[PDB]
Amino acid sequence: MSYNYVVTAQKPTAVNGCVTGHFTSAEDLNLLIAKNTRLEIYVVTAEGLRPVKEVGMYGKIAVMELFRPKGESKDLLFILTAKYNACILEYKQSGESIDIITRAHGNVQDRIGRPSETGIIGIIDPECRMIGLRLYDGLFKVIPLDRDNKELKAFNIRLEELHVIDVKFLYGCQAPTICFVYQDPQGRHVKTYEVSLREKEFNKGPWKQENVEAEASMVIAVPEPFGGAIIIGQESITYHNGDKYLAIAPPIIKQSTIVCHNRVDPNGSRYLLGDMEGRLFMLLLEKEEQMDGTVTLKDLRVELLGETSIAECLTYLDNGVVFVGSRLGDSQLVKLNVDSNEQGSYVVAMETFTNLGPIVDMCVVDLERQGQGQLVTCSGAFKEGSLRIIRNLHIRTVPLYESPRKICYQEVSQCFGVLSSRIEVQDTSGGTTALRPSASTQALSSSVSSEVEVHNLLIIDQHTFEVLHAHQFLQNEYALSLVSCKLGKDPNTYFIVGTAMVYPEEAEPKQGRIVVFQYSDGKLQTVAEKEVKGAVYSMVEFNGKLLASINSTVRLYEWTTEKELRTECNHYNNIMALYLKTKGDFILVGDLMRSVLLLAYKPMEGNFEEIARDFNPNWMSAVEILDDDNFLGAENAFNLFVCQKDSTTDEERQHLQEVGLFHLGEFVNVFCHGTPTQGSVLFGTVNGMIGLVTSLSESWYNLLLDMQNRLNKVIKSVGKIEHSFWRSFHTERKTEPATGFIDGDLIESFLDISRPKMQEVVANATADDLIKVVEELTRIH
Amino acid sequence: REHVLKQLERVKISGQLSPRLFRKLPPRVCVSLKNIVDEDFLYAGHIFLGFSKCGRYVLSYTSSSSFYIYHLYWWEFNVHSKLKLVRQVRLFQDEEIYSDLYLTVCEWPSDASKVIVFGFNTRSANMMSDENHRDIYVSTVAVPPPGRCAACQDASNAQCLRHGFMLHTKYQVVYPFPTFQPAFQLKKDQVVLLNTSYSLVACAVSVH
Amino acid sequence: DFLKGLPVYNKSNFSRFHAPSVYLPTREYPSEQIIVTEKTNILLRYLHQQWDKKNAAKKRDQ
Amino acid sequence: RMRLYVGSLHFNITEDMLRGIFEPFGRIESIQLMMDSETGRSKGYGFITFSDSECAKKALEQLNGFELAGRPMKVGHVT
Amino acid sequence: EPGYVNYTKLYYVLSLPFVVTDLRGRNLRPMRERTAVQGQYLTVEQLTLDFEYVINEVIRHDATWGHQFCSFSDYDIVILEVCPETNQVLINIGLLLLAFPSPTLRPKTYHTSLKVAWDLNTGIFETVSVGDLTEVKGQTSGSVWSSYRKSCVDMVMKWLVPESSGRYVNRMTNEASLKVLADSERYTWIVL
Ligand SMILES: NS(=O)(=O)c1ccc(S(=O)(=O)Nc2cccc3c(Cl)c[nH]c23)cc1
Ligand SMILES: [Zn+2]
Repeated sequence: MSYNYVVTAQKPTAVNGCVTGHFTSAEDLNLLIAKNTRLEIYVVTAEGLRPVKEVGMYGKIAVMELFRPKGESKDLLFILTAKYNACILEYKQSGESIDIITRAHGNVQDRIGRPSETGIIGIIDPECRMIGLRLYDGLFKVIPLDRDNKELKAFNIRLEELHVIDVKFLYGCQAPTICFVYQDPQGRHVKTYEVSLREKEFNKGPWKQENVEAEASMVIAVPEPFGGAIIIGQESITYHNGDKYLAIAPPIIKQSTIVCHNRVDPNGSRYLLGDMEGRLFMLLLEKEEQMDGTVTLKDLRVELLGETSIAECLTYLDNGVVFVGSRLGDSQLVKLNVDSNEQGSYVVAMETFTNLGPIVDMCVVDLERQGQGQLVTCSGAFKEGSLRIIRNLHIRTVPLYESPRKICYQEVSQCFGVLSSRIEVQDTSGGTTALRPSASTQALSSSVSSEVEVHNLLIIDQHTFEVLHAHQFLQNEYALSLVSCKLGKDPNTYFIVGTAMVYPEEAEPKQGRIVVFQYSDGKLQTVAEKEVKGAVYSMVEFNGKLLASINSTVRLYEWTTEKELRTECNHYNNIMALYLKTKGDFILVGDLMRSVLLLAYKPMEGNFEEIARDFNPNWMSAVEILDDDNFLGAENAFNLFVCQKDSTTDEERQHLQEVGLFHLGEFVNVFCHGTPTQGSVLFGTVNGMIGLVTSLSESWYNLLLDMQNRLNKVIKSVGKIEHSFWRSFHTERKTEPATGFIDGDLIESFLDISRPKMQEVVANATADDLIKVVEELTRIH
Repeated sequence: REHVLKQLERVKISGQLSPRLFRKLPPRVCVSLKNIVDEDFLYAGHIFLGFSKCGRYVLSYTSSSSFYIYHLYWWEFNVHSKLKLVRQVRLFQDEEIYSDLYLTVCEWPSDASKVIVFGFNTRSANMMSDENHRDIYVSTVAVPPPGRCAACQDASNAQCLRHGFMLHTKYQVVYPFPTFQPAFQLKKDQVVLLNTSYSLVACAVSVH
Repeated sequence: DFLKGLPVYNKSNFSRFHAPSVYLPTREYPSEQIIVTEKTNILLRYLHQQWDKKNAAKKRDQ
Repeated sequence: RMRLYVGSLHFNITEDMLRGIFEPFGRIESIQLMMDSETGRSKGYGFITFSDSECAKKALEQLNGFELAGRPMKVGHVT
Repeated sequence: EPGYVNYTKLYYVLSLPFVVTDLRGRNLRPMRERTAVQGQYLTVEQLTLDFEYVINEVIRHDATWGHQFCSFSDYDIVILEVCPETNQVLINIGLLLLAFPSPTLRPKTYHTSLKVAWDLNTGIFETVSVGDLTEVKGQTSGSVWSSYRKSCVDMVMKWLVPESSGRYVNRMTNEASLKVLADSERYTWIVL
């Protein structure tokens, strides 16, 4: 039996949502930030952002909206989690005492219905008549906002349009009205429906259905006096309001997809737009006053303001200050001003907030000492791409201005090997050109192998993090895997790269290479090349041999005295062998769709033996070997699981048993290794969260499990979500309670509760016994 | 079309991995039936039906012989590896069928423990083909155990009731001949709804 | 060219230049409202709705 | 003894649905709705083979040009 | 309690006829006797619904044209919906009947539709739709049943809401024909 302990070393740093309103008081202007499970509450003060309280919800925040129904002196908060936990929250302060009251709560999941492509959409009617939710295709869920009733009886309305792109409630409507963009075989269209609470149905919308651009992706509900809706596409921005129709096709927006918006003025005169390149635009709605006192929209205009971090969300604060919520790079506070600077930009960065996400790869090293470990990650994407050096947390940032993909440390060379990718565009003359300088184009020296992605192997100095050398791979060649190792009887240490040939004509790679490089005298020399018939997804040094996965085959190569790779054996029983980990002669294979399998290299046979497989349809993201008998897996539904060899018949031994299950709530990209607990496995995630997994004895697990049940009776949950429900292994197929896993964050929270509450937790052991237990557990990270 | 590597790179930076994204790209593995079938079952003439809900098994039937005998098979699938026979059951026990049936093997939404076999003839017989009457044959068969089963281990191919039982039923239908509705008939996780022309029967089978 | 005159909620807010505590809810649970979902099928609900209106169209004449 | 061609069908129309619609006209020997190997779905066309010629004739007369979902069904002959 | 519903329960250890057996051929043990504690036992349930009863009950109490009705002929039943959460089976009832027309005499052949919700917990049925009496002029028995089933298909397609990947009813059948055997969730094909 396997007992594991999971604890947070670094909380998620990526921002997935940001809203402004009057939540803490009617007078305070607040900024609320959602960082997956974390909710940060700030007061916009004279100093600039005063933190008031940070709360961790037992769920992944999917919807976060402030709203003010009748009779409320301040805004209330609506939150919907990824597990469909709905709640309405009220902030209450009494002197020095702060409490978040759950006004209403319940789970709004449907047993039927398939989760939508553009995901969960949660919208609130401007008159606060109802909450609208797009959770599944073909259904529109409505939560009536009635205060004089014991239960908020939610209902589903059938939506004929099965593929809705975006939806919003319209302003200035006598009857609550939704406006949505949808796709069908005839293209994309904009449609409206009135929502009847009385009949529990849709009524014909105020304006006729209209055809829109093929890539129309977002709806903006314009406030009164204008009313109507703005639809953002790839090449056009249109306005719709009954008879009124305005359309602009500015060439300035064509290059990159606009992915976020925020209203600057309460009357909707100005909006901020953010694109995939990090460009910031101002959308201007030019008005005209009518003699009947009504204001009509005369024209639309777009102006480029400058560049910010690639924005997931934007929020205008006060006095030209904008918060840039980033998921791919660092978040910011930017200042908007009328006079352009030296480059001609109208945007000036005021503050930068560290974001480690996405952590695509990482490695643990002893750079400065001998016994002290530092974490070096491949962080961010595109222009935000960086290396982050983390130690006990102190964070050092190395900007790359391109996407880092893989990292390996080479001690003998006092350097790191980093695989990276940069975007190049097809121009008028010659081949393709880089749009911005980056690490691969700014190296001390460079070599070449003997919109599009240009791949490189970067040699970065372990002390200064200077780009010493950049080796560019072949045209259309994508570098997928990297290792730094010695092979066979050869005393040299090599950087080994696994690649794939990616063409704009085919879907799957049928060609690639394994390239052996040696770094010497500030340059990379190609020692050997080995042609393969597919993508080299993963490579691991294996007992002086090279283990590699090519499409659906796991292969073992031997390194000869003639400096050549020679195929020894193959394993073909895979769909896509994406992940490889080894311990002794054992190999853990992570499949993209078939969970995990265990192989054993047989030295006396010169072949592999398939030991056992986990017969579960897990879509893997990362794998790790905890010990000889325990295998850790992370999958697409944000869950962790532990597999164990079934402890009479060969068929019984050939079946791996899932003995540990836990809903992490994060997407794990990498696991790396680096008396109360045993072992230490660090993990990097898409949200920049860093966690730790360690093993426990049976007695330690039993005490800590009892402790969780005792703590759960004392610690109240915001939105009244049960801790056990949150940590329950959950997929579209099944929901099972967590087993063999202790929530380290929950047990650590014991040191934060008052002494009178500690005695009630430890009742029928002393408070001091458990204080000593929890304190030694905090020292593991 | 989107390249599989371009699709995989989206996953690493977005954390969004789901089959409803790989929906348009071609299959990852394609293996011919002749390369994974055991040569000893060549004279048998199996009629392969396809995969079970979980990609572990691949089902097939035999229409062996005025008097037809039907058999349901469970084969262990492991990509390029040869199929290994796990279960062989005799469909429609003590029932003599005079004509070749159009049989269909079904699976419940969340119940992986059992399967259903709906077999019907083009028109009933009474040697001579009898019109305005049709024979419907339905069998509820338990699937082999997924792992180690404590009750199965006790043996003197001995398998326990929970992971080794069978159910058989037969009814005559009149004009207009009822419509085959597998999706609705088995929408309830443990129930089979059967239209006997005269009545609709709710058939629930469960092992405790 | 058209950026000037940005919204001012309070002038003080970004006049003074710059460069969060964890909420552990103590044992206190005051709440008096819950969120529930419509148990009945949407096709059945519609047919029930239409037939009940047909019953009202019968009571007006009789 | 008589085979018919069924066309202009909605991509979600099943073989069982086609059996149900065509069976009241007469006894059917074989029904084969053509399916796509790549992206497993109905091609929108198939073949129904009635045991009787006159039974197949009346099935054509009462189903050709008449809408199944919103697509007007096209029932014809072969060879 | 009602006359239209019939329920039968039989337990097994190692109305429709059942040849319940093991993997070999032993007909098990048909009983209802006491076997204390959950020590592995089979449970079969049979909840029937007599169409003949339902038809006569809905025409008598819920049909406005019920006074015009004489007798019915053939009847075709098509399931429109099955709600597993509420245990409700929505069935449509195609009906060929004999009835007198409006007081504007001669008895005529008509066709109608009867939508009925059937509870599986209680066994009690409820009427949700009683169709209009439409005349059968120059059209055969086959023509009227084809037109009826077409309308059932038309409605289910109109109300079709996509289901999650794991609540699907798997349907497998091969002619003697299929070209490939696909494993959709794992993108694996078996070429035949
Ligand atoms: N997803 S769907 O395409 O809407 C769909 C597809 C098949 C099924 S079924 O298996 O229950 N068959 C079925 C349903 C309704 C009428 C008829 C007639 Cl007439 C013959 N067979 C019918 C339900 C829903
Ligand atoms: Zn068993």
